[PDB]
Amino acid sequence: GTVNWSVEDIVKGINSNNLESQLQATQAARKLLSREKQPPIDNIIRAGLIPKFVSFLGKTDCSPIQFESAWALTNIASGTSEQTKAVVDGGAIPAFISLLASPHAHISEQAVWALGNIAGDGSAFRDLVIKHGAIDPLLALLAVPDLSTLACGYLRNLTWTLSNLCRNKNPAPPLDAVEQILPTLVRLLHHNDPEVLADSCWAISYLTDGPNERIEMVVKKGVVPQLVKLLGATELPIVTPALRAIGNIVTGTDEQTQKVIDAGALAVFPSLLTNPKTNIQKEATWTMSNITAGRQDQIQQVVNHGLVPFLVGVLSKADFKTQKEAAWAITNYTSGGTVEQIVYLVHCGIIEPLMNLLSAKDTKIIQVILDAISNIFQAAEKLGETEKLSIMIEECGGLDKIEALQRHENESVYKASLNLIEKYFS
Amino acid sequence: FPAKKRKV
Repeated sequence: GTVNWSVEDIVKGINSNNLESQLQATQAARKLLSREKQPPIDNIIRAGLIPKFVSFLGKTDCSPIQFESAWALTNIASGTSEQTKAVVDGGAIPAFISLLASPHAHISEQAVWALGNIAGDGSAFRDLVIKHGAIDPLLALLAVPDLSTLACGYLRNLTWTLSNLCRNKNPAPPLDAVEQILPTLVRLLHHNDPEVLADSCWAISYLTDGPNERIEMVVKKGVVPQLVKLLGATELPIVTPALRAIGNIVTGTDEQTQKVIDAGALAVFPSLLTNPKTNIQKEATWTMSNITAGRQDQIQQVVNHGLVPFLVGVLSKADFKTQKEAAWAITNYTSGGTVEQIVYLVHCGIIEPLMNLLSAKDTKIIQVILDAISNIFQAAEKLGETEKLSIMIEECGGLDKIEALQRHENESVYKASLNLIEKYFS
Repeated sequence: FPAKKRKV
């Protein structure tokens, strides 16, 4: 029927003076644009069809052509920035926003989807969608007593589009738009659908990827406990964004980090730091590194939860990127920790894996490790035990690696190496 | 992951 039309037949139907012929041709275009492989988006654009589709969005009297054109334009907008731009340049934004209030749920949903692609292109189209007034009607679609009465796919599409209104930086979304969206986001974060939860967590992770004021906007809404709970979820698509959001939050102030600790987050890190998914391990170790950069009482919470042995484990064996994050966590720990906490660190076995990582080619991890060693030696000086630590390093082959690093081409590297040798190995 | 989705 409307299957496998040529673009020229589509054009001929759309240019007819017959609304029903236009509808059939538009459905044919929709079917071309929704096929598995290589939708002919550029051919459709070049045929000049976008303004026709946009005009069809306004035909309240023929809801089927509204739907077909909305779907066609959705899929054009799903392509490259230039293809999305063609949709925007056709005037689609206000027309889709007008369709959000449609009495036909499938049409409103299609408009939600299209606005999600447009806003998802980037900060500029995101903010232009916002300026056209999309947030109010989008949120009105979610103003129901119980989200469970909404169709599952409908709610997932709304959540994803809102997450695109929260996404991207340079600039980040307008502060007032974030404040407007956040309560609905908090509500979606307690919904029981795994995809809604995943995308709500992604939105929160975007909103916390910024300066402390943005983090504070999120933390003030009281979502950290729910984020920790979701951090313990079994579905990896939920754990990943929840953990990203938590890590972002602990890049903030020590009080914000403390809200992560108070919510129980550390109790999850034995599993996270041994998680079989490499990216979970990496992100959890980065999170830890930004917790050990905090206050001594927070370092002490890391100690109490038994997480130093897990950091020793990741330093001993993990993907190299995770090992680099672990080195960072250790240097932060040693820079901020009390003497007793650093002693504890040594008693957990940090020295040998720390030394074994000095044979790595990455310059920055070498610097990080040498810093950590210096800090530990400083604690040993305060205890008068530099000799015992020197013996430790010598027995595991670390002295050979440092003395070798004296010949390292990097400046700060061979400087710190020389200082360690002449100061503690003479 | 990509921000856009095509309806298939």
